[PDB]
Amino acid sequence: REHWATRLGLILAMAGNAVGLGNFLRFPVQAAENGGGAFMIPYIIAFLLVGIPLMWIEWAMGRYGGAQGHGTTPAIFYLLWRNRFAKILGVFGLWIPLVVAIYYVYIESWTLGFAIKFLVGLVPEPPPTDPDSILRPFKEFLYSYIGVPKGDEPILKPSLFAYIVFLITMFINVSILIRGISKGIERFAKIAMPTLFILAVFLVIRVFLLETPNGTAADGLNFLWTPDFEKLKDPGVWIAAVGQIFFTLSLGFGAIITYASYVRKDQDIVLSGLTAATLNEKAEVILGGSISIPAAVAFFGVANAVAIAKAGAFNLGFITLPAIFSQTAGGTFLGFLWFFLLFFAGLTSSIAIMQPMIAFLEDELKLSRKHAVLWTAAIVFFSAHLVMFLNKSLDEMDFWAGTIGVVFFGLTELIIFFWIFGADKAWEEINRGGIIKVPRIYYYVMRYITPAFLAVLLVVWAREYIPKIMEETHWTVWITRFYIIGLFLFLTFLVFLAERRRNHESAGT
Ligand SMILES: CN[C@H]1CC[C@@H](c2ccc(Cl)c(Cl)c2)c2ccccc21
Ligand SMILES: CC(C)C[C@H](N)C(=O)O
Ligand code: NA
Ligand code: NA
Repeated sequence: REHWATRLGLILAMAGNAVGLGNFLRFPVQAAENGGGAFMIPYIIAFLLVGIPLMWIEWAMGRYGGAQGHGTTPAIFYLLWRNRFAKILGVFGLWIPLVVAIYYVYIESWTLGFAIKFLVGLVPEPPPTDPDSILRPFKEFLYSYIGVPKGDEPILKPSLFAYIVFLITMFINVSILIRGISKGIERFAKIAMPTLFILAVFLVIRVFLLETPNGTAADGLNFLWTPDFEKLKDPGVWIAAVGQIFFTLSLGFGAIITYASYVRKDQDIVLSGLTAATLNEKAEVILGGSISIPAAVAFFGVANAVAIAKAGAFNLGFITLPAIFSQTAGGTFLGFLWFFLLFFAGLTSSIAIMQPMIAFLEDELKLSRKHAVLWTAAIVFFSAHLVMFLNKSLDEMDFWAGTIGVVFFGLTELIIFFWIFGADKAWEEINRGGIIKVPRIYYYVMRYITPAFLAVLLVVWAREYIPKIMEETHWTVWITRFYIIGLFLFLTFLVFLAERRRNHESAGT
């Protein structure tokens, strides 16, 4: 089996798994939509009660599986629980990251396309005061790039440049993945993560220097870091906070598991898992939190920045921020640095959610790395045409896989590992080879608090929030549902073929 070459390489690869578009795009919107500082209390609590324990659990499951030559959940769930239903539940650890990759790589491709155009100065020119007259050219720039519907039909028409850039983006992901774990993912992480850190710090400093008649960057930080204790009774803020915690730490995606399956049997995962998690949070709350929100608040004020965040998932990062930057000397180049930052952040993450499918094909169907990588990319590339051409297909995939899917799968993986496999066996497995030990209290958090926390969340989620969606959406949602259900059945069939290939080999050997 492939293994991580160095300790630092492992940490940076895992940090690259976690530190992505979620830190710089998702977090600021989620925080601003939910009261800034009011979002942060449930966010911190979710990190301590969910983020941390599940990170350790997933590293542990991965290392355990990898020792026996298995990096993905269909096999790993079965090793922990010898039941046919374990294999089927394990399919979600291939389905979730695959579906997520299908739109995530597309969003990542926009950041590359924007980086190129901003570098070359092929950007909108606003008039040389009126906020609408500045923002509109940038809105139109994004809308023409992805091809937002101009009529009634839910049809997207991406520009030719956007389509070619998606192809280049797929190629770049392949070029890293094809070289493998140590010489591909690990080697790239060692270059990408320092670059990402430096670019982000530079942007934080530049943003901190922003002052207008409407406010300062400090007003943005005060908005994000001032608690509101009245919002603690609102379940929506809690649901948002936990959803971000899962997304940002790559939990419930089978991705941490697969990466950890290349950690050697003896090698620590307690300190390594905690460091990767802590590096992500710093990149999220300190770096991601200090760019978009403070800049928007400085130029528009709090109320207008909140409205901007509520307008959509991509307004703040793809429209508002570059528009703000264009009002400063060298602002176009600053836009480039922002989008290059986003691209490297996305790239280190997208390779992480393509690796589970790669590992499955290698581990279970015995494909070569080359064939496993090329077939995974072919599936992601083909499937992304749905996200590229059908309006709100991205939304539907992100709802089922990237939102509901991960929380369900987090609860599922915990029950299988910490309840069925055995709490004391799981606790032993986590701590084995640890440089530091997991604090004793976390045994009771993992066994009782975390599963109860997630179960209550999922019940309130399903009853008081999601029936409003399943009924009040456009009929075209069924196209995406139909296709991603098909992918699940496709992956179930491959799991079937893998266990039949095992029987043929077990009969021969
Ligand atoms: C629950 N889904 C929401 C919030 C997350 C948000 C989202 C999802 C994935 C990513 Cl990568 C980002 Cl940056 C942001 C989004 C995007 C488009 C449509 C809907 C949504
Ligand atoms: C799907 C995951 C790889 C996402 C990543 N953790 C991010 O924050 O962008
Ligand atoms: Na990343
Ligand atoms: Na993240």
